[PDB]
Amino acid sequence: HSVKLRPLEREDLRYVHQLDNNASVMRYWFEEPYEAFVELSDLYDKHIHDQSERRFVVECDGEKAGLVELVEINHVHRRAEFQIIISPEYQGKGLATRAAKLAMDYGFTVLNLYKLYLIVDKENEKAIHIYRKLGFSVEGELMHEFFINGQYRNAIRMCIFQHQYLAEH
Amino acid sequence: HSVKLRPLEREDLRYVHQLDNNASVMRYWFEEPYEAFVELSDLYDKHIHDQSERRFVVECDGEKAGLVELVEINHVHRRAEFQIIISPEYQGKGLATRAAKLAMDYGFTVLNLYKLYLIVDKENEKAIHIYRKLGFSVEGELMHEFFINGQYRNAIRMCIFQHQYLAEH
Amino acid sequence: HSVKLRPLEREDLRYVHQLDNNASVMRYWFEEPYEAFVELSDLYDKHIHDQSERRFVVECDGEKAGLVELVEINHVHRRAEFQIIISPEYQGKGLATRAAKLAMDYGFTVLNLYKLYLIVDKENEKAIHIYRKLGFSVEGELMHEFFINGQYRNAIRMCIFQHQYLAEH
Amino acid sequence: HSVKLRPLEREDLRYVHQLDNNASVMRYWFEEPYEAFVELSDLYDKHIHDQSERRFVVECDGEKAGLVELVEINHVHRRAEFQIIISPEYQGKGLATRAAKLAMDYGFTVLNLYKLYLIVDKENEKAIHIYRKLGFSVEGELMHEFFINGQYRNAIRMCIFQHQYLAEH
Amino acid sequence: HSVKLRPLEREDLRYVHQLDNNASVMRYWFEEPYEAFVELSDLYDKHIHDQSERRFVVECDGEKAGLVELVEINHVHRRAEFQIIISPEYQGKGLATRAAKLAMDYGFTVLNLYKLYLIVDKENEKAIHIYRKLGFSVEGELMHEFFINGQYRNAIRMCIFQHQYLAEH
Amino acid sequence: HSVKLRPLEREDLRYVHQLDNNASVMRYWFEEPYEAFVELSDLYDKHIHDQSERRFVVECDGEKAGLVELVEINHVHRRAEFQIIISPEYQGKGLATRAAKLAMDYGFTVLNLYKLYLIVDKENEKAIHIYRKLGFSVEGELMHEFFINGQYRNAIRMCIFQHQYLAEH
Amino acid sequence: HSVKLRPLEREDLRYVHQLDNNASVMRYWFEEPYEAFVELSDLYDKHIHDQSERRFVVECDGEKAGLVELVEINHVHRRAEFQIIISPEYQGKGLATRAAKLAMDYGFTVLNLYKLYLIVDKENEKAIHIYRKLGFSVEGELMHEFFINGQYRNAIRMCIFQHQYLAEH
Amino acid sequence: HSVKLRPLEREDLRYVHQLDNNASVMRYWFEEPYEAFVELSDLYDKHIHDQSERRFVVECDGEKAGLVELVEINHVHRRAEFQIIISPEYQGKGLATRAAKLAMDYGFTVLNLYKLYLIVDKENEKAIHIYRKLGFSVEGELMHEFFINGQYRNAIRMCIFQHQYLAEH
Amino acid sequence: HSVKLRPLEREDLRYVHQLDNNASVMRYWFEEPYEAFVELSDLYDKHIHDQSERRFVVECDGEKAGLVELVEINHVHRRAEFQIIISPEYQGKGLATRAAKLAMDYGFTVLNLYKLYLIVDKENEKAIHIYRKLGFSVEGELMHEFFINGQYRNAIRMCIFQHQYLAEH
Amino acid sequence: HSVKLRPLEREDLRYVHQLDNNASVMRYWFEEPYEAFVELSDLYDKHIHDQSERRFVVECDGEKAGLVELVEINHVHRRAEFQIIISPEYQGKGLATRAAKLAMDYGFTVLNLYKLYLIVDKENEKAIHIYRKLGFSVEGELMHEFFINGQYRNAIRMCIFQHQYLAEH
Amino acid sequence: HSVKLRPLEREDLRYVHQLDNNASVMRYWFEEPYEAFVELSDLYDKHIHDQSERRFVVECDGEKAGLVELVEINHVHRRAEFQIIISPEYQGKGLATRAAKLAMDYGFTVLNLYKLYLIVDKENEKAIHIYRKLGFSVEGELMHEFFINGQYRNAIRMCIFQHQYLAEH
Amino acid sequence: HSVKLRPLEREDLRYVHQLDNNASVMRYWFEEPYEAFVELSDLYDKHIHDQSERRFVVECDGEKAGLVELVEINHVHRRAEFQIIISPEYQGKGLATRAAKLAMDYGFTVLNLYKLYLIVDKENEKAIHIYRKLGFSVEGELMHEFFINGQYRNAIRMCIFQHQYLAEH
Ligand SMILES: [Cl-]
Ligand SMILES: [Cl-]
Ligand SMILES: [Cl-]
Ligand SMILES: [Cl-]
Ligand SMILES: [Cl-]
Ligand SMILES: [Cl-]
Ligand SMILES: [Cl-]
Ligand SMILES: [Cl-]
Ligand SMILES: [Cl-]
Ligand SMILES: [Cl-]
Ligand SMILES: [Cl-]
Ligand SMILES: [Cl-]
Ligand SMILES: [Cl-]
Ligand SMILES: [Cl-]
Ligand SMILES: [Cl-]
Ligand SMILES: [Cl-]
Ligand SMILES: [Cl-]
Ligand SMILES: [Cl-]
Ligand SMILES: [Cl-]
Ligand SMILES: [Cl-]
Repeated sequence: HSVKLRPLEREDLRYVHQLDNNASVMRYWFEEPYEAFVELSDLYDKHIHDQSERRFVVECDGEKAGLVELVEINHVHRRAEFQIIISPEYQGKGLATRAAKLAMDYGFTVLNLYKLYLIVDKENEKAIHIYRKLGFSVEGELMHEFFINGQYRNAIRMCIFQHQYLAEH
Repeated sequence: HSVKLRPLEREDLRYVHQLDNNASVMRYWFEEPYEAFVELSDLYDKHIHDQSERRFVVECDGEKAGLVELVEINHVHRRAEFQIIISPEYQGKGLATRAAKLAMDYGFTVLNLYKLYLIVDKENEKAIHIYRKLGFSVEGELMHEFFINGQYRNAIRMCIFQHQYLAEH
Repeated sequence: HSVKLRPLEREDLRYVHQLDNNASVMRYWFEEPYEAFVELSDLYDKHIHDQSERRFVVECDGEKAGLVELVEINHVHRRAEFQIIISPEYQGKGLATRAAKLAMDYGFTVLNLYKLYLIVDKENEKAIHIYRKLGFSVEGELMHEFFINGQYRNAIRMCIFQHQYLAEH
Repeated sequence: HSVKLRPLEREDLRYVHQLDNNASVMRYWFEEPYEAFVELSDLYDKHIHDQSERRFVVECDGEKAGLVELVEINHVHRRAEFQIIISPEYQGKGLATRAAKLAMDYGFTVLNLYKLYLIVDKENEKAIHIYRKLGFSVEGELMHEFFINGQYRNAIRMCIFQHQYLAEH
Repeated sequence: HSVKLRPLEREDLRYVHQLDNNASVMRYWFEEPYEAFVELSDLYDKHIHDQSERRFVVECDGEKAGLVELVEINHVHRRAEFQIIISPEYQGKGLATRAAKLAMDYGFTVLNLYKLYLIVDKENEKAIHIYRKLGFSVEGELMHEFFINGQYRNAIRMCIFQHQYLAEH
Repeated sequence: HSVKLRPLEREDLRYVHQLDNNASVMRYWFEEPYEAFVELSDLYDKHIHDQSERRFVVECDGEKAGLVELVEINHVHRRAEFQIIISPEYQGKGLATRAAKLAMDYGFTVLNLYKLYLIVDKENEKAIHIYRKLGFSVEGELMHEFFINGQYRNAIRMCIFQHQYLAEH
Repeated sequence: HSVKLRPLEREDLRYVHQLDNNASVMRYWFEEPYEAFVELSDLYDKHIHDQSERRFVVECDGEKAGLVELVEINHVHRRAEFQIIISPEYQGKGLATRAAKLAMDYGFTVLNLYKLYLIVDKENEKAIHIYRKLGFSVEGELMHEFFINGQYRNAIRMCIFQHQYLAEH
Repeated sequence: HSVKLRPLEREDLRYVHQLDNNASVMRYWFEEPYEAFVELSDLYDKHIHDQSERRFVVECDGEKAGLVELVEINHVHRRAEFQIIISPEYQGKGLATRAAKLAMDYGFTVLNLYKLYLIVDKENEKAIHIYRKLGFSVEGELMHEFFINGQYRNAIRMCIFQHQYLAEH
Repeated sequence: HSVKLRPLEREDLRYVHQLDNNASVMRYWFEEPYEAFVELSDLYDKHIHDQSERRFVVECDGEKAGLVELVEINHVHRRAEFQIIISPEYQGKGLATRAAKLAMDYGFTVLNLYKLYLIVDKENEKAIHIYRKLGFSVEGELMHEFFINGQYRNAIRMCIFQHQYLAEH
Repeated sequence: HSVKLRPLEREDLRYVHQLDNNASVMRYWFEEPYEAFVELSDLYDKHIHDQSERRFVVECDGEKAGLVELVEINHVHRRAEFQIIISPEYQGKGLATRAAKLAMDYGFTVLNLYKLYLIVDKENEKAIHIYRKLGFSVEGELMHEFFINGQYRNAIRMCIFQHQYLAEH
Repeated sequence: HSVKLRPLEREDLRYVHQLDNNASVMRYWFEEPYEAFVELSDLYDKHIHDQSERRFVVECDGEKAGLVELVEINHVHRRAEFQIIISPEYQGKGLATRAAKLAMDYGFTVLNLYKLYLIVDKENEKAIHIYRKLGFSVEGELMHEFFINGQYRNAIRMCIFQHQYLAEH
Repeated sequence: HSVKLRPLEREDLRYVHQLDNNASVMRYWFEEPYEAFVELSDLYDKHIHDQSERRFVVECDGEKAGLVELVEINHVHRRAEFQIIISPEYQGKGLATRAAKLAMDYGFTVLNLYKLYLIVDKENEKAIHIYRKLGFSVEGELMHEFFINGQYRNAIRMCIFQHQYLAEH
């Protein structure tokens, strides 16, 4: 089974729009979930050539299976935020791990970043396990940082550095 | 039977345009009923990214059945106006109740609002009954607030708070 | 047989363009008759959202049969000019009366106007009869107000008030 | 004492803005009285090259004393509406008569119009007297055509033709 | 002592910007108080020719003393929201009453509205007294409708109709 | 056999472009013959709403057969220039006479012009005969006014007045 | 005494605007006399780089004394219309003759035109005398071609050719 | 001694531009320090009406003394980032504490936020002391999050909630 | 066999783009050969209405066979540069001579030019022979005026005047 | 087997987008690899008419096989950077040599450049061999000039002059 | 006495506009002499960044004394047209020679051109003498190439090459 | 004596424009030296927010003394080109060394670059000495890379890395 990344194209936006939790990976584009398709396409258009982001479609055996991205890319501090979403049926099969490692390879071996970081719900044990196996380490807790489904939730920030990634491939 | 909300898309505007009493839920867009289709589409375009509104199509067993929305969203005072219209054939079957509860869940569990309010004709006993069962309470009367079919009519304002909604699910 | 009004849509402009005396009901848009189709469509586009006018297609048994409109809508003085044109084959069958009554109902019961007025050729006995049966009363004569087919012609202004219309339904 | 007309210039708009009843002669520009200065200047800008209007400042012994204008100029029917406003202190001294005759001379001897018409309050005996001495004849009554200071008022339409004006100088 | 209204001009915006509680009368323009001067001027520019609002400066003995306005003007339902702010030093001297009566006279005798309404804090006994003496009647309570200085507050809606105003001058 | 005029539509420009001597009737649009199709369409677009011209297609038994037009329409002096071109195969059959009379009827009975004039080559005896039978009279000679096919040519101006046309139908 | 031409500059438009009969030499710019200053400046701006016209100020002993121009410049037919206006006080002193000869020299020796023509009132004997002395010959009469001060007037067209001008200097 | 906040005005940008460490509080506007004045003014212009930020000048005895702001305002999660910079001479005198408390009061009592957070260098003991006295608590460490003066530095995130702030005034 | 010219249309640009030596006749549009199709179409669009050029397709028995044009048209000096390119298969058959004579006829009999000139490689004996038979005479040599295929080349300028062309047909 | 160059057309961008190492030859357009298709098309559009670049598709037996280009074209110093990419399957067959020689011929025999230069990885022995056989000579080493696949790499600059190329064909 | 060149600045255009024969050195900008100042400034603005021209003011002892320029700069063929105009009072004193040598030095030593050429009237013996002393050689005669002051005139083209200029300094 | 850098402001462009060899440090903006002031200001405007460049004025004892800059900033490869120009009178006094060290400190300690490089004429021994004392090492020779004052010249590329700079301060 093959897994590859490709750039998120304007023609892929219907796919993105139909993903269940797509707002969670476009938090810096919009705050109100359930945006219209033309709202999403207009934001995409507004961000062409934006050096602070690179977004990718994850392909598995040639089918769209999710999205991975590096956002908030800061060239002075040489860091970015990593985010991923995988279609539910492709979950639990090792795809998130393989897609995440491709995006890490892009950030550290192609873009030459020093630090990658991510935010995950503190109760998402499965996700935290996957990120730890990839070399991410818990950095801190953001207390009541998100209001989700009627209550404030705690998030964990995790990070990894280029020297660690390169030393372990 | 399934009921779900989805964002009001630009391609759904022919549906909206053919609904009988569509002007009643677009009172802040236009005042003269019987707007043209291109008038409606131009207003939609002008309101992309407007943080004061979120409008949804109500789907029932995968067919368009009405519209529900939160308008006049005020982030400081944490409130919004709820409005709904259901195609006549889908009336009396419990759809308005189910659609309204989804929109309430969006306002209180997703957008984190404190207060939702609505306006209803004082003579619409069926509507008032449905809103009371959902937890709305009568707030006040707006006397001769609308000129409808040749005479001034009285409206009632109804409201519900987040603490009540969350305490009762 | 059904008669209904619907908004004049941009896609209805070919119909309007082919009506024989269409210039007579678009006197405030253009003065030189025999405008091109793109001249008419550009004017329509320029008047989207114009609160001074509402134009409708008249449908009879689901076929386009004419146009009725309220123009020069003045919100302070609460008045408008009524104008109608019916395709020739639909004339003499009671359609103008039924379409006019729908437009009157729109002006007085929906838009809340105080006064509707119209202008008619003094020699158009058939039209004057129809307007009088609808409750319009002769207001005055405009002497040599139009140059039509080679000679100046006299017009009559007719009017009706909301109180009269509402008192007689 | 000299009386002359000159074109209404953009630099004369502060004068126009401070005239007490300026809205009454700009009824086709705006309906809500008490427009802002930049509202008035933007409308002026929007009407440069508008062939339907010509507006003039009335000068008396070289001082701005009022406004006279020909609006709703229709080239097919060869007619226009005459309107005048004179600063209160310049009233009762024969200025309105002299300014009106200059504007009539412009309409009939320069623009080659066939008919000039005006609207006056039915209770304004002084104005009606002045217009009759200039050759205007009462054409008809517009019943409850204006809401002014809390009640509907009746207006009279008056008219004069080119042949009469030219035959009497 | 004279009191008069005049239109709010673009050159009056520095005055408006320095008024302490100016956000309370521009709630439909912006939500975050402490807007910049160029934010306020850009909003003013965007609302030139907006038929839904008329804003005035209140002058007392020829000095700027506050603002009064009619907003949310709805021509179909013939209603508007009245709002006023008076500079603190001009308070308690009868200016608010005199300015309010001028704005009421504008709404009912000039714009021909049917209903004027306002919102006032339930604890503002002085304001409620002034509005009652002008003929406003309490319409209803809006419960926890505003978050002000750290707590939700209750507001009262008050209204008056044209027939009452005209019958009492 | 029927002959009618209709407005020159944007979709008729391929027809106009393929007419042999089309430049001769568009002398005020362009001087260099053999303009490109997009040059012609751009000029058409630039002249929408131009009150100085009205151009028509001549139809004969429902087929495009030529062009007739009134250009340089001057509303003060109440005059226009008449120009016609007929496809060669439709020449000599009375079509030019019938089309010209329709355009004359438009200028004198619809637009209310006082004077129509035209320019014709002095050697075009056939054309001059047709214009004289329609009531045009020779006005003057324009000496060496056009350079055509390698030599200067003389033109004749011809004119007719509204009183003559109306007196003879 | 010196006489020279210079280009009509944007800063000379106040001068042009105050000339009594300036509309007579700007007939192809506007038809309604008494245009506003900003109407005139906007037309000037719209005609920058227009190859069909060249307009000049006439200077006499270094003071602005009138305007001379070549309009309707046609490069194919190598002709233009000459027009002149001289401030009244500079009339009768030989200035028109000297200014006209400079403009003729520009048309025939600089622009390389073949023919210059002008239009003059048939009753303007003084003007016709001046043009004949410059070599212009009467070409024809335009009957009732202008409506001026209440009656139709006859104009004469006059012309001169390059060969004549060059042969006589 | 008085301390007050006022909105950051476009005319205050020269002041902002000359502050030594101004880039540290405009990290979301630009990354390369030492931006030009017109770069800063263009960014300000681009952010008028941006609901995600409110920036203020700190005044002390009527003189500009620093900047305080709330950025990254998220209305769903009801949080913002607090940032402050004080001119060096105004440091150590209690101004930062007083200015910070005004900005906290704006965020919690005016904007109705739930959470405020800030980032501070881990070695800035003076700053951390001031924030702790205001009620901020250390939330977590961001490891090597900034490259400053040639080496990576560690930052601390600190936070406070509305309930705590309101309970302690 | 027929040969005719027609205007170069926007829809003919694919043909122009595929001609081998098309850059040689568009030297004033671009200098770097091998322009893209959209580069060529954008230049065409930029030159609509350019009075300095007229470009034609050469048709032979109704098939596109080359291009002929008059560029650098100067109306004062009454001259233009002639350029031609013929598809290779249509070479040696007399087409260039026939196409050139049509373009000469356009320049001298239609546009009324005084002088036509062209530039040809000094070593192109076949071309020089064709131009001499058409009446062109060698005017001068431009030494090392073009760098073509790795070396500087000499060009000859050739010219013909209108009097010669007209005297010989 | 034929090899030819043709201009890179807008319709060839899907081909360019799917080439594996396309970023390496568009380094002056964008830095972040994996640009979207609309990012690439927008950059292409922005560079139409850019005299600093000429890009070509390499065709082999009529199929797209790679890209060759001259970028950073400096007309004063008469130099450009040469870059090539060949689809992997077309590698090792002599295509790069043949395509490179066509591009060299374009730079030296068509554009008249003095110097061509290129950059190649120091470890790419195959490429360096091909460039040396074409006449390129090593100019210098750029130490750690590119970060590629996780480590800094050394590049070699190579150059050739027009005199050498022309002397050897 | 010093002579220097400096770039022609937008603020130098009043100087250029008042030079007697300025049109002769701006022949590719406009054809009709006596352009207005705003015509000249608009053309200047349109040519900012135009790589085909470089225009300079000639300074003598710090005073503007003329203009020198290189136009029609062709980077492929490495040539340009040299043109100069010197204020009349600065003529005959060696300034043209010194200014021309500076412009030659710019073309050959700075821009790296291969060939400079100029056009001069055949009867201007003084100019031809100056150009020959600078190394220009007569290239050819352009017969009746300019119409100047009423007759066609002959021009001479002169040229010089970089190798000659560099070999003689 | 103080030396400091500050951003190059739009108001500093007159200074830049008058520096003798300013083109040498703006080689990527324009190629033809002697650009006009408005050419330079337009380029500055076009590059606001350009992340590839940072340009500074060098101040010495509070007076403008030169320019230093980092251009071609590449965030992936973490490199930039350093360029400096010092007013001639400030040369030989140690200013270039002090200004260069400030710019190096900006590139390595603020922007976090890995490599800085520069180009210098091979014959500029003074410059090479200064750069070597700052830690730059010769990287390679660019042979005949610039045409300066009539001959091709050789340049040297020099470079320094962040680790070296940080290890030596
Ligand atoms: Cl961990
Ligand atoms: Cl919670
Ligand atoms: Cl209740
Ligand atoms: Cl009622
Ligand atoms: Cl009646
Ligand atoms: Cl009549
Ligand atoms: Cl009467
Ligand atoms: Cl009450
Ligand atoms: Cl006759
Ligand atoms: Cl002839
Ligand atoms: Cl005569
Ligand atoms: Cl008459
Ligand atoms: Cl703590
Ligand atoms: Cl020969
Ligand atoms: Cl050679
Ligand atoms: Cl080598
Ligand atoms: Cl490495
Ligand atoms: Cl010689
Ligand atoms: Cl070294
Ligand atoms: Cl050399």
